[PDB]
Amino acid sequence: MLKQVEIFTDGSCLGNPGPGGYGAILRYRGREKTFSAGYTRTTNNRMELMAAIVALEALKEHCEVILSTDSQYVRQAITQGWIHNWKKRGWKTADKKPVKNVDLWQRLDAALGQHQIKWEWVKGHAGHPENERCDELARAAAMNPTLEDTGYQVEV
Repeated sequence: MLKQVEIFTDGSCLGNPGPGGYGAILRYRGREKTFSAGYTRTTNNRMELMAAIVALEALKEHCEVILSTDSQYVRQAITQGWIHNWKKRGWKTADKKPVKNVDLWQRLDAALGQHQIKWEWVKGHAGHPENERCDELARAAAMNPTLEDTGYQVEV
């Protein structure tokens, strides 16, 4: 009832780097909206991040969110406060080089600022139906890609 919009996300690739896809589920006022897209060439990390972003950027109202994901990459960054680090030094590293996937981190941070979120880190699909499903969606879009991941940069 007095319920938080619920978001579940998953992203992956067939070969890293290679065609990749995402799957996200948004669950609010009795309704549930899924999203999924395939990318001709990207990385796992990128897809993991992109599912969270697309999901959140879809909320048109200040929500209270519970975001469940098995992503090691987002867990790493959140739990370790990397976004707060980066932000303070203008999104650059030691090197004075732009942070990796800065395009996506900016996007996420921008979404973090509007909502109240609670991260739920999941391990394995057992007892986690919606994550399993996001997985299927992701692997499915990854096969019939239709988008370019413009932010995807060879170099490193």
